[PDB]
This record gives sequence, C-alpha cells and structure tokens, in this order.
Amino acid sequence: YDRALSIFSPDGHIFQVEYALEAVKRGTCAVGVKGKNCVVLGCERRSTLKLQDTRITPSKVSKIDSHVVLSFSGLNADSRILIEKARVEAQSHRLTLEDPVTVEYLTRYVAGVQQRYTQSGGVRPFGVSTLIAGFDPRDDEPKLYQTEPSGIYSSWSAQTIGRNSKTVREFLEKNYDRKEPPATVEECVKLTVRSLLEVVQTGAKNIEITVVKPDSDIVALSSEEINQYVTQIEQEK
Amino acid sequence: GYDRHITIFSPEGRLYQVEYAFKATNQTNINSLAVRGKDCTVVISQKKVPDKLLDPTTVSYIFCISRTIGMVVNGPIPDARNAALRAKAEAAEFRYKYGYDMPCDVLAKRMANLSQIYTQRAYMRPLGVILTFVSVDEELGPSIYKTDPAGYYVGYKATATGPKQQEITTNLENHFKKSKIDHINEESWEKVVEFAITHMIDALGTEFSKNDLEVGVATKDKFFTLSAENIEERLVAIAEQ
Amino acid sequence: IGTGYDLSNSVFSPDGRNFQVEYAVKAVENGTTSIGIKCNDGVVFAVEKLITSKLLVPQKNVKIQVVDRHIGCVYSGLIPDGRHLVNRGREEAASFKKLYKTPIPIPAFADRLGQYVQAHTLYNSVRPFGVSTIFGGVDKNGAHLYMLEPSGSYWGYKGAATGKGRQSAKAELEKLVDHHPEGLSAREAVKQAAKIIYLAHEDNKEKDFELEISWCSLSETNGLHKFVKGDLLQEAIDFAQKEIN
Amino acid sequence: EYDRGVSTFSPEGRLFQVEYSLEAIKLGSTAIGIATKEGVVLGVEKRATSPLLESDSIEKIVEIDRHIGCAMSGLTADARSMIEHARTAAVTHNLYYDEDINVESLTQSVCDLALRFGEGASGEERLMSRPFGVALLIAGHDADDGYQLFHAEPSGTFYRYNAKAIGSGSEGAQAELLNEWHSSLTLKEAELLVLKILKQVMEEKLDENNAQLSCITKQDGFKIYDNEKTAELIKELKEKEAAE
Amino acid sequence: TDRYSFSLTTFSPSGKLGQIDYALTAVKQGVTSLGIKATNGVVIATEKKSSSPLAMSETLSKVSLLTPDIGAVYSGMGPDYRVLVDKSRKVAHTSYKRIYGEYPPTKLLVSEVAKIMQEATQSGGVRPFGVSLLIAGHDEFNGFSLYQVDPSGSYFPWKATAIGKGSVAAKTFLEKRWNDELELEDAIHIALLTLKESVEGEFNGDTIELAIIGDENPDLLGYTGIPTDKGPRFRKLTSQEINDRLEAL
Amino acid sequence: DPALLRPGRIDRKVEFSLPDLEGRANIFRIHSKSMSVERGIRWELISRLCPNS
Amino acid sequence: NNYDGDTVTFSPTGRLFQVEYALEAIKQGSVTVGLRSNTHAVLVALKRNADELSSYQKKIIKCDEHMGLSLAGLAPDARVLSNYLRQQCNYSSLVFNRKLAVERAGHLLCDKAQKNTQSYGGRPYGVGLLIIGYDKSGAHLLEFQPSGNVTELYGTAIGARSQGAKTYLERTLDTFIKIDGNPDELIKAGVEAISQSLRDESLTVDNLSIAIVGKDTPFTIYDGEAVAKYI
Amino acid sequence: SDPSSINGGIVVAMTGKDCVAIACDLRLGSQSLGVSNKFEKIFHYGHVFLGITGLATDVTTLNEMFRYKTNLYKLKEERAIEPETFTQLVSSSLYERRFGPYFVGPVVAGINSKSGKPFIAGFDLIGCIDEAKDFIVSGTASDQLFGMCESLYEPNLEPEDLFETISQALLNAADRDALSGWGAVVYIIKKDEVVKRYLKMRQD
Amino acid sequence: GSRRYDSRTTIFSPEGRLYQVEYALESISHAGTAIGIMASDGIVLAAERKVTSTLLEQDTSTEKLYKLNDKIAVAVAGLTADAEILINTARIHAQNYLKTYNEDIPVEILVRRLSDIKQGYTQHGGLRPFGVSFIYAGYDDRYGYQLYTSNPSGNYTGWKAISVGANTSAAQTLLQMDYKDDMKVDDAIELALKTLSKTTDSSALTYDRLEFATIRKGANDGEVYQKIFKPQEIKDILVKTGIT
Repeated sequence: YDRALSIFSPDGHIFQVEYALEAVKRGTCAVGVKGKNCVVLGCERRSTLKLQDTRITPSKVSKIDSHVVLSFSGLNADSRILIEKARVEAQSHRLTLEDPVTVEYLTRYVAGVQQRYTQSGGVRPFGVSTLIAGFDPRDDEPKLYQTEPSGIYSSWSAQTIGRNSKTVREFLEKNYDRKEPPATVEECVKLTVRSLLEVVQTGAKNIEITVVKPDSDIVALSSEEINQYVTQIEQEK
Repeated sequence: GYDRHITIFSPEGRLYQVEYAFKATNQTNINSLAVRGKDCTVVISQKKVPDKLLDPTTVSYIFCISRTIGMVVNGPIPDARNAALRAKAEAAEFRYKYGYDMPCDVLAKRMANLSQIYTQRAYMRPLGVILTFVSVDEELGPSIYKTDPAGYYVGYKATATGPKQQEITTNLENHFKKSKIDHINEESWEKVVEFAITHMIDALGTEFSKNDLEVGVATKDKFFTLSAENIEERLVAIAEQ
Repeated sequence: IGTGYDLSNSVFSPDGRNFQVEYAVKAVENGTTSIGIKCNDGVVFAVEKLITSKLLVPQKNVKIQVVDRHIGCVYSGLIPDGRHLVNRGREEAASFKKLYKTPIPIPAFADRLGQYVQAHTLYNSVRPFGVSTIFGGVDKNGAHLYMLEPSGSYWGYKGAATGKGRQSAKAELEKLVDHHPEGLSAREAVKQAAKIIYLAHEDNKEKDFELEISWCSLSETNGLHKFVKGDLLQEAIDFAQKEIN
Repeated sequence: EYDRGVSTFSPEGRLFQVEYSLEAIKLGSTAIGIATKEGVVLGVEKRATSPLLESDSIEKIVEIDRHIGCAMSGLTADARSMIEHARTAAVTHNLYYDEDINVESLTQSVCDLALRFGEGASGEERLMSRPFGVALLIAGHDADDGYQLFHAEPSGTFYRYNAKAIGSGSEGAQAELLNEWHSSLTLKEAELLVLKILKQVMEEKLDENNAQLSCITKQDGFKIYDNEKTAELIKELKEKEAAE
Repeated sequence: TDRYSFSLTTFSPSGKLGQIDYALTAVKQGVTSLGIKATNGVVIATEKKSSSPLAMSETLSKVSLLTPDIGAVYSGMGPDYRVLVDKSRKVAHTSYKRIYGEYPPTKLLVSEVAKIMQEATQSGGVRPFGVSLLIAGHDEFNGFSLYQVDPSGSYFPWKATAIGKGSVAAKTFLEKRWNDELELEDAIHIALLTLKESVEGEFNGDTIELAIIGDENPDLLGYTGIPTDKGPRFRKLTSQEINDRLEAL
Repeated sequence: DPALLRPGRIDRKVEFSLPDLEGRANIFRIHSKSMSVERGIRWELISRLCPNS
Repeated sequence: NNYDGDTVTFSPTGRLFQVEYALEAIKQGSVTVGLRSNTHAVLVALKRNADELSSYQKKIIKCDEHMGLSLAGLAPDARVLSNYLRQQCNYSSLVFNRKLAVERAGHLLCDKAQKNTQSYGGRPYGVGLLIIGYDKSGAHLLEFQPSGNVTELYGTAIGARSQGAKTYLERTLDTFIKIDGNPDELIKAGVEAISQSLRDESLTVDNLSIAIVGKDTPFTIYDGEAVAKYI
Repeated sequence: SDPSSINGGIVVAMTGKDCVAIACDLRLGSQSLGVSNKFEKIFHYGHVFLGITGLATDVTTLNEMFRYKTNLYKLKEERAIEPETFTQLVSSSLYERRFGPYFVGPVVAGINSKSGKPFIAGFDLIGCIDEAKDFIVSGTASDQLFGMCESLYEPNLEPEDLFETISQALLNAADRDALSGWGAVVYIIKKDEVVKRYLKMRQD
Repeated sequence: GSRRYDSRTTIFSPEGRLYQVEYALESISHAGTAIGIMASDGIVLAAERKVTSTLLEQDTSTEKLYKLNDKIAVAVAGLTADAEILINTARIHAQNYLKTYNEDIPVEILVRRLSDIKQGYTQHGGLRPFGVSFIYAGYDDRYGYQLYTSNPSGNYTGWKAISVGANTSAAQTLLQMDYKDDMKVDDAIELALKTLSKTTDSSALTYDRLEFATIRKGANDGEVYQKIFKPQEIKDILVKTGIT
C-alpha cells in the first residue's frame, strides 16, 4: 500500500488527529498523581459485563521495565501495538549504550512512534493516549508524562486522560497542590481513589491502583486494599 | 457508481466492464469465415482498406504466429498487434522449454488464461479482440479454436466473426446438417478456398475482388498467405462454378 | 447509463470506445502541419515550423529528429510528449543494433513503437500519448513510411499527414499519387513536399512559417537520413512561391 | 476549487497542501527572534494549559549544535522529525569537513526536506504522506557573515530576517518590530525588546513559567537562559516602563 | 503500474460481504450440476452448452481430473473454472506430491482450494471467483466424500447436493430419493433422472458429461506389474457408454 | 454549469474568504457596540483566540 | 471541471489542465529578462523581498563554470531541477571531458519534466528557467517552459508584466545582436528591458542581480555595489 | 575428522514377524572424550520411530524439525502419519538442504497400521531411499553392524526371538566400535505395545 | 485514477471510530452461536451450526471446532473462510514456540498473537478486516484452564463464561443466573446444551445442529485430553440431559 490516509485539512489541521482525540474520550479513564516519592496511575476497569476473569484479563497499566510503567486510554486493541515497540526499545537501550531507560527518553520515543503514524503513507494514527510514568535509575524524583496522538508529549504534575478527563482534572486543581505533594505514599493513594469515585463510582470493584516506590518497587493493589481506601474517604466525606 | 467501472461484480452477477469489450469487437466491420477442410484449414477474411493513401500490402488481419498456427483478428488493430505479439512470444517459449513446435490446442488455452487474468485485475483492460487460431495438428488434425475477450474458448467445426456473422453462422450450419459430416471434405486445399469464397459471396450479398480478399490457409507443416495476384486465379475459378 | 467513462481509459464507454484516447486525437489536432511523401528510392519529410514571434532563432529549432542513422521521425501535437516517443525508440533501436548488428528494419521498428503507445492505454495510471508521428526511412527491404496514430494504430502509407492542415494535406497528397501512380523521384519529391506545405498553410495563413525538409534516400544520400539544406532547400522554396502565385 | 489529490495544483499554481500548511502556523504559539550585531535573541511564549502542567520541562527551544540554535512554532510533532535531521545534518558536515557548518547552508538542507510528500516519484524518495506544518527560526553564528537569523517555512523557501515573529500573534508582533527596531541594539537591550513585544500579544501573564529566553553568542555558544536570569530580566522590563 | 492494493471486497453496512454475495448470483446463472455419494463411488454430472451446433463438444471439458483420485465439476462462469482447475493441480503437486510423495487426501486438497478462494475474496485488485465447485473424491480414511467449495471460501461435506440454476428444484428431488445404501450403478440412475428434469434442450450421451469416481481400473494405469499402485479411480464416461444408461431410464 | 461563469453574464466574480485578525476585530466591534461592555475589553486578545472563523 | 484533479485525465479541449495550471505559477512569478548578442548572454533578474526586515531571494543560480539559470516559479521546484542539471554537467566532464552543450542541456532538462507529467502520483514542475551559456557554437539563451517545451530565442522574459518586457526586446531586436565584445552595452540594454515590467517597485542595489557569461569572461554574478554602475 | 566421525553412534533396525525393533547406543561425546550416556538417539512421532546418528547439532535440529512437521500433519489430517509417507517426509527435507547437507543418517522403522505389515527404511546424507524388508544399519560402525545382521537374521522370528537377535548383533558391534559403547536401548515395537529395554552393555 | 476507486477502509469517522470494524461485528451477529464455559475441571465448548440440511454430511464435519495445538482448541463464529487462514497461522505459530523453547505454549501467548494479526489489518494496509471471533479453550499449568474471546478489532478479554455469534444478548443473560463457581464438567455439559436450547430458531434442538467438544483434566494420569465428541455420543448425552 502507499496511499495517504492522513491528509491536510483546509482549516489548519488533519482531521485524523482531531478524530483520534475523540477516540481517547470514548475510552475508559486513567488518572495520574505523583507523591513526594511515588507515582500512582489508577485506572477505571469495566464490569458492566459479568463472568469476566480477573487473573488472566490484562490490566490497563503494563510494566515496560522494572521502573517504567505505562497506562493507556482509548482503543484497548491498538494499545498493544505501541507497547510492543516500547518494550523492545528498552532492551535495545540496555544493549547499545548501557543503563536502563530514563522515563523522559521512553516518552520521547513513544511520542516519535505516534508522530510518525500521523505522517507516513498507508497508516491511520493511533487512537490511544498514554500516561507513561516511572523513575530515573539511581534517582527517586517521580516522573509522570502523558503523550497523545498528535505525537506531542507533555510532562504533568498530575493529569488525567480518557472519558470525562476535563471533569476529573477540575477535581485535581482543587485538591492536589503543586508546592506540597501528598506527604507520604499513603496520602497519595487516598488522592487517586478520591478522584476516581466521582466518575467511575459503582463500588471499589472497578478501581485499580498501581503504586510505584523508588528502587524498582512495582506493586498492584489487591481488591481488599482498594475497598479500604474507598471506605475511609466515603465516610470522612 | 463504481461497479461498472472496474471488473467487479454487479447486483446481477454480471461484469459489464467485461461485456463492453464485446461491444468493441464489431466496430471495425471486418468479417471472417473459417472452415476446416479435409487436411487443411482455410480461412478467408475481408480486407477493408478505406483510403487511397494506405499502402495495401501492409493492411492485414492475418498474422503468422507459427509455422502451424495462424491467427485471424476481428476488433481494433491496436489490440490485435498486442494479442499477436504475446502469441508469437509464447510460441517461442514453448518451443524452448518443451522441444517441439507448439500445438494449437495449447496456444488456445494459453491466451485464454491471459484473458482471464485481465478481468480479475483492476489495472488491466481486457483486449477486445476475437482471435481465431487455425491450424493443422499431427495428433488432432485440422482445428479451429476461437478465443474471446472474457477468456472462454471452444473448438469449432467452423466459425465466423464480425457484425454480419449471424448470417454466416446460418449458411455453415445448414451446410453441415444437410451433408451430415462435421467437417467439409475435398482433398486439395485450393478448392476448399473456392467453396469458402462462395459461402461468403452468398451470405453477405456482395462480390469480392482481389484487394478485398486476404486469405490464409494452414496446410501441413506450413501457414502461408496468398498474394493478391494468386487470389484472382481463385476468383476466376468461381466463374467456372 | 451510469456516469464515469472519461476519468480513465481502462474503462470502456458503454459503446466500447475510449476516452482518454478519443480525447487524445483532439490533442493531436492542434498541431503543426507535417507531411511525408513516399518516393520510390526513400522518404521525404517536411514539416511547417511556425515562427511564432520575431524573437525565435531561425534554423536552430527542429521537430525532425533522427533515430539511428536511417530512420527519420517527425511528429505533431504535444511537442515534449512527442520527443519522449522518439527517445523510447532510440533505446529500442540501439538494443536491436547490439543484439543482431544490423539497422532495425522499418517493419521491425514500427512494431517496437506501436506496442509502446498501446501499453500506456492498458493502465489507468499512465496518460495516453497525444502525438501523431510520421516516420520511415530506408532499410535493406526498401523504403517504407508509417504514420502512428495516438491510439497505437499504425499502417503503411504512400502519403500521410497530421496537424491542423491535415484536411488540405490529405486532399493534396491524392493528387500527387494520381500524377505519378507509377512512382516518383526522390530529387523531385523535395519540391513537391514544399508545394504541399504551402497549400496546407492556408488554415494557418494568419502567420509566417519556416519550412524544414529532410530526406532519407537510397540514390542521393546512400540510405542515411540527412537534412535538406543549402541551395537545394532554397530551390524548393522558390518552387513553392511560383506554384502559390 | 478542488483538493482530491495529495500533490496537486491549484488554478493559482501553488501546492495545495502547502497552502493549508501555512495557515496552521496561525495555530502556533509564538517564537520571536531579533538578530542584532552582537548576537541573536530567541524568545518564546511557552504556554500552560493547566497549572497541574510541569511547564519547565516542556520547552520549544532546542540546540542543534553549539553554534546553531533553533525556536520552533506550529505543531511540535512535525518539528520532531526535522530537528533530528538537522542535528544529523550539522554532524555530518563536521565529520566530512571538520568545520562548523554555515547557518544558510544548514537552512537550505532542511527546506529540501519539507517537500518530499507524494506517492513516490521523482529523484527524491517520497515517504511523507503530507507536508510539515511547523516553521523554524534557525538562529546561528558563522565566521563568514557573523550573526544570522533565518525563517524556514514548510513551503521549502528560506529568507534571512533581521526580525520576525511567527505564531498566532504574528500580525500584531511584526507591526511592532517595524517601528521599534533600528540597525544596532546591544544584547541586553535586545532581550528586553523581545520581552516587550512578547508582552503586547501575550494572552497570559509575562513571568518565567510561561516565557523562556535564549541567546546565541560566539563566545558562549548556544545557552538557554535559566529561570533565575529570565526572572530578573522580566523584572527589569516592568521597572523600565515605569520611568516612562 | 499497480496502485490497486485495496480490497474491493469490503464490509457492507448492514453486515455481509457484498462481493461474495454478488458472486453467488453469478453462480446461480450458469449450468446445473449435481453429485451423489454412494457407499463405493461418487457420481458427478453436468450438461454441455454451446453457442451454436457449430461448436464441437468433443474438445470441450467441464469435468476435470485434479488428481486421479479427486475430480471436480462446477456450476458458474466458464472462465473462472478454467484457471482455478489449473491452480488446483498445481498446489496438489507442489504441496503434497513433493513433500509426502503421493496425491493428497480429499479433505486436504479441498482445504487448499478454499484458501485459493480466500485470497481472491481478499487482497487488492481482485474480486471473488465466480464458480462454485463440487470437489468429489476418495481418500483412504474418510471414505468417499463429496464437498462443495463456494465463493465464500467455506466448504461443507455433503452426501448429495446440487448447484446451478436448477438447484432449488434438484435438491428436493434428491432429498426424497436418497437412501443409506446405494451402489454406484444405483447412484447413476438418480443423477441422470434428476439431470433430465433440468435439461429441456437436447439429451444425449454427447451433451451430458458424466463422470464416476468408482473403483480402480488397471486399464487406465498405463502399465502393469507394480501391484502397489492401482490405476485411475477417476474415469470420465465416454458418449457411447453413457447412452445405454440413458435408455435404461 | 460552465456557461454561466464566463464574463458577459457574470462580468466579475467577487471573492469572499474567511477574514484575518484585523478583519475579525472589526466585526467583533460592530456587534459589540450595541452591547454593554466594560472598558477592560481588549478585543485584540479574543480575535486572536478565534482562528479560521 | 473534474478534469483538473490529476495529471492523467484528458480533457475535451485537447489539453491537460494541470500543466496549464502550472504555467500560471510562472505568471504570478517575478520577472527575469534574458537577451543575448553573438558573444555574451545576460540574465537581468529582479529579486523580491517579502517585507522590510526580509532578505531578497536569490533568482540566479550559477549551475556550472559556464552556465547559469534563473527561476520564475516555485522555489522548491527550482531546487530539484538545478541539481539535475549540475549532475549531468559534471557526468559530462568526468566521462567525456566535454563541456555540456547548451543545446543538448535543454533536451536533458526536457525529459525530466515530461516523465513526471506523464506519470500518476507525480505532477508537473511549475518553474521556468532561462538558461544562458557559452559553448562551442556561441551564446545561447534557452527558455524552459514548465510545459517541458524548450525553445531557443535571442531574448525573452517570463514573470509578471513580462509581455511589457518582450516588447522592449522586440524593438531593440536588431540593435543588440550587432554589438559584440562590449558587455557594458548588453547589460544596459537588459536593465532597460526589465524596467518596463515595473509598477512601483523600482530597481536598486538589492533588487537588481545581473549575471553574464562571455567568450572572454567565464560565468560571473554581479550583485551589491556591482550592479550600482549598471542602473 | 569429518563431521559424522566426531560424535558417532549407531542405529540398528531389524524386522521380526509382524513387529519391528529399532535400537541405538547412548554415547554422545566428541573425539576422545565420551561426555554423556543418557542421550537417546531414538525419537518417535505418533507410532512411527526415527533414530538418527551423526553430527550432534543436526541430530537435535532434525528432531525438532520433524516434531514441527508431524504436529502440523496430525492436526490437519486428523491422524498420525503412516510410515510410507514418513519415508518421503525425511527424503524431501534432506533434499532442500542439498547444497550443504545435514551430516546425519535417519533410520525409520514403523508398522503400517492399515495392513499390520512391518516396515523398515534407511537413509544416509542428502537422500537415498534405502528400501529393505531385511535390515538397516547406519552410523560410523556400519561395517561392524552390516556383517552381524546378515549372519544371525533368519526370516520370521517371534518378537522375543527378535529381541535376542538384535541385542547380540548390537553388542559385539558396539564394543568393536571406538565411538560407541556406553549403554543401549532397544525398542521392541509390537502393534499392541511398545516395550523399551535397557541392556547390560559393558563400558568402554 | 486509482485514488478514485479507493474505499478508505481505515480512516476514522467523526465519532472517532472505524466503520469497517463496526460492520464486521454486524455480520458476526448473523453467524452461528458458540458458547464456552470454563468449569473448574474442564472447558466445555459447544456451537450450533448456522446452516442445516439433511443431505448435508454433518457426521465428520468439524467446521466449528478446530484444534490449534494439543492443548488449545477454538470455536469459530464468523467468516469461516477468513478463520481457516488464521487457524492455519495459529497452528504454525503454536508449533513454532514449541520448536524453539521445547515448552508447551501458554494460552496467553497464542491468543495475543492472533489478536495482533487482526489488529494489523484495521491499522494499515488498506485491506478489509478479518471478521472472525474465536473463543479459546486452553490449558496451561500456570493459570489452569483459561478462557478467552477475540474480536475483529484485535482485542482479547478473559472470560469464565462467554457467548459470541447470533443471540449474544440472550445467551449472556442466561449464563449469569445459573453460573456458580463450584461446577464441574457435568454441570457445564448441562448448561451448554441448555442456553443453546433458549436461543435456538429450530422447533426443537437436535444433535445434528450441535457440535460439541470438551477438554478434561479428569482424563488419566493427570493429563489434558481434548475430545471432540462424535455426533453419536452427542446424541447420547442429549438423552441423559433430557433435552430430547
């Protein structure tokens, strides 16, 4: 094939990018807040449909390395195409220059993939938007980036993407303070959980939280831990 | 809006694009009549030459594709030379890889496949010509095979082409009913040229002079075209019939 | 009937015709007059080459290009498109010359170009040529003269013509072949090519023109294609004046 | 009047995608650049769309090499490809000639890149499906002409400007550059001029988390001014208009 | 050039694949053909059709041998059958006669020609083939078996079926006349009887092309004395032989 | 149809295109003069913020 | 109408329209005037800035040590063809040790523009070059039309208001051919030629770009204060 | 020396009456060092057996290659492969590596399930379909073995008398080979059961 | 022009969305019903043919049950022709992972590979989708029995019980009311026949319109045995459950 499927618009755009942005909104919702020493990406997980497994059904947040986690919102099918490249580039980094990836670098590469599919003949661009997070190796500053279909990436102190991202981000302007992150890791879990129960609702059976602490600690919380934070917050409120 | 503009099917199961080729064939107004003699095959055809300024020797619709295979072309003359080139070429190739001269049967099926592929593309125009391949085979004797733009072909006891060919089909059919023998019989090829010319003079309701005929005969191990000088010796031979 | 049928060319129209290629005969219709007189011993090409401005350099533009050493090729219609068709047959001819070491026959060469123009009509992706050529020359089998229509059609000829003045030309070449239906001289035929360019200049009598003449002849040129120049070209010019008087 | 090509005309004679491409430089966010006799100043409105944005690690100034710097405006994903090529290009010349590439010669390479859309034809291998829609202000310093500032378009044409703005605030910006500029201005008075014109077309507040300055001097090479110096300089503009 | 790399079979909006639907119209325009599966043979049958009587039927073919153990007969377009018979012989040699040294089982070969179907229901610059084939055969482990390969690219195993313009009426006749013991000779009487009600034009042993996949004939083997191999199981019936069984109605 | 557009029936084609920044500014002022607006309104900033309108 | 979308579609008027469209790129372009004598060729181009802060865009590209070309169309299109001419001028010096004939170089140029206009997914090149040079049969002036068509003239123009320039050349036609050896006079005859293609833009030491080639002068581009004697 | 003669091993296959038996020795070492005595050279695909000796890397790549094929055959066809098409399978895959070969020798032993008919065949190098209903020998000590098989063998032995015959022929032959000796396994393949026996062969 | 006849199968709509993947799913709702239930001691796979005829051989048909490898069989619902291709790919890939790692391929690996293949066609190439829906029954040591559904979008989701094909809404609701966590294959055999009985469009459900297979660990020596039941055992087990 060789025909353009991305073409210039008489306005100033490409219609496939605006369209792709519309695609991220019709997806499920992932939230990002970083603490003083943690990233937390939590995601809304479906359960309209029932008899769905929990062990074998893939999660919304897929560990690339031992220190770089990626979450995605938009088409759940497409997602796996951006991640397959992203994992192999991380092993190539280890090979050719040594040291594992820096979060800034992986975000720039992932951006370059979506960038390319906005301008190469015979592709549409990805309808999928990432929160790519993690730690730099031998450092402990939390890093939280979000890249989007344009092929543009932005760093964010806290961010949210997917359905009702404007509604959630409004919440986060009013409770997360740029100057003083949540004082500990635990305060940071209560913030991501506090945000989700606005839009997601319908029990703690939908809320997923992955927490990363520096020095290669990836833990994904159990349904019991989630219930516990939702309950506290419901009651206090 | 696009189903009769590339060779895809229609709501009917027909391919109109393929069909328009069949409506291009008969726009040249050149007739052909071809009969299988006893040990020869004779094909006679018109040779319309409109203007004075054409050099008449060059105007032809009998193409030599082998020693044993001639090919007679009804339909436009660009499509004629491209079907003719592809034929000569394939004849050479067969000789090359299988070590005997090509039998007609096989050239008939070979140009048929190329026709078939041309209506299963989207970037190839089916060649709008009906070619009739006349031969004398050493295993299957004198034959006539007629291919067409779609990619169907069948053998023939005789066949005709052109826009007045409905008429010609009628004369030949009566002839083989009454007699009850599938091929015309007469030993000498010269006289099958005579019988053949009478049947074109009866059918079209027109006489023919030497510049209006161009005659090809495949006999054994050779195909020749009669010079227009030699065709008159045949036109005289109809005057004693 | 359906709408379409003029946006490509590997469509056929519902009547089995083309479009582009039928449209392509009208591209050729705006072209310069160009005639060919087949004499017994060779060919004489002559072409009206318009002086469209007073700022052109006289006798330094040509539309008669030689292919190999013995086939003149002369075209009308789209002039850039026309050089490309001659260019293809210089590659084809050169390939023939290496493989068999004889100058490509006129019937062989006719066959080689013919296919080429026909090939561009078989795709939807290549534009059909909008030129008609008159070409011929002298080879070992005698002289031959061909006109190749934009349709990828060509035939033998005793006189052929193309461009705007094709109406007057075709009519004036019937007369010359009824003066000499037993053949005519190649020296002589220079002068007749002159006479039938000036009578055909009457569709185009608005402007002024340079006559360019060439010949490939067996008995004056030894069967090699050369240009008609010097005194001989000025005799033909003076001939044409006296006729049109 | 028509547009059902990919690389087609236009009764006017311009390429058609290119015409649209230039009108997406009206959706940039400003890059302004004054070249004087002592150096070239580049400033940019950085933009924050939210205050939960980290806006000090988003930057739209990038170093090509020591002595050529660039400021980019329009869509920045497009700019990702071209700036890489530029980095590559500068490096190749230091490889092949062990020489610091000219600014002009650098610009000229990147314009040849902007026209390379199509379905695969010519001598230049098409692989883009649509042209770029980002404009560059190639700043730099060569030892042949001194300090130079070029404006590279996604057309494929490049002009050396003494001052130019690009972005959404172009019209209102270059109307001012016209009046206020003269032949010679000293470098810290150029930096204040960048902050004055950036302030008139500003849609925010002028402060250091949404304006970035950068210079190019021969002696210091390309330096992007820290927030400490950008903050100070901002404060000396609100002071200097305050004596007027 | 080629720029046609986009499929011309596309999803239609209320569902279905429009080209494959259309192509099945083109199947039901053509001749009528049928197959009856016995316990020791399969019979296949078709009607010849010409432009005029001036065509010969002697050089015409509509039932072809793909391997000596597996024959095919179509109803639909003449052109598409002609190339697809040749591609069938080709993959049958290239992918089981060079690899496992022998002719492929009937299940396997059917599966390969359905994949030939499939790659013209897809890819660019191509439309679906416009035939539906019965590919009847005999293998050593699934017995006698009759299949129907279609424009969709599916296959169905059958025990008797019909395709072509008289398909609707044919199979009802065949539903009621089927039985769970038939001999091959008894199979023939069904197939001829049915094909006589779908012809209305002339009926002869020269205009019905009939083929049996009976049991082995060493007179078509070509040679004798390797007892390991056993001659063509496929055997097209000559005009003389068919004519007796016509009188036998 | 081509016949209508040739001059002598439509002598002059008069081309209407989306405005530029100054253009967009005048139209805003022409709407806004009948509205209650404070003096703090700088229309230059919000015309810039509306593009290809 | 629907005939204007691609480069393959004729056209009921015998045309193809897209090549027609690309010929309007030359018209909206700026003027360059060529005139030649029997010994020196002159390209007199008027350079064009955008704004006051802007530079002027080079209109004369020295193509070789005896060839120079000047654009009057698309700037990106001119860059492609100029490389192609340099390439074939350098391939002639390397292989046959031959200065590339001017008459031959119009035919090489010719076919590069035809083969993208016959092809699908290509376009015509919307730039006309005036190509001067001094070879073995003397001075030559070629006009390359974006149609592919090459013509050889004693003086021509292309641009906007160009017709007014052809006229200055048309009057002064029998004069300038006869002045030889005196490049001063040809240059002046070409400055006055391009001045009747003005309409309140004038000519200065940053508008006028002259380049000559002579029998006795290899390719020289004068600019700056070296076009300050020749206003 | 040459590729086969580095790693050695033998495989012997001998028919009985309505049964066949394939056997090999367990040695796998290089040059003078014998490394291991737990590598069996006999592999099986359904009810068909293939042992293979020579070049060690090619022993295992052909093991894996064959396994890929017959899994594809068994899924499509819906049966295990018969021995007669197995011969042909080995042959074909050798021959597409004609230029640079596998320096192996596959030996096929099976029971045709249709007729109950014991079936044996040999191969060495690039191809050569060695039809026999007698015996097959392969590996480096093809001299030792060929001789033994011819002398002992009587047509139509019971599968117990076959077990004795083959064990003797393998024994005296393995230990007059310098590239053999270190165990031996003998698979007696009746069409009802497949019994695997390790023998008491002396060490080297 | 070629561009003239291009579908553009693979752009978005204004909704953000892929017409041709949506339509593909439309046509699979026509196709045959297939249900899979993962018991805690097996997986029962059962699918009802979309066509039936009494002349149709239905005794050795297996046009809905296809084995990918020794431990993973799938049920098919959609464009059977498209499925035959990817079944034969799958079989190549499953055998491949065993060749190179000498280890039984996990259910997760084969299922994700097949998904991404579908995914390639909606992403690029300008080609129509492969409209196939697979239910994968598979065993691995690691996660026991694993159950999975894949769509033409090339997305995979785990299940414990699921239904694709015609009458999806109806089948799904029924499974849920009955399903317990403590079920063995016997309860599963009964439920699979039973949901199919409620979605059926025949006046009574019969064995000749049922295809049926299980994978049980209750086969000897603690091994997984794939059994595709013969139609005469299906008819037997149909008398047991008292459906007929």
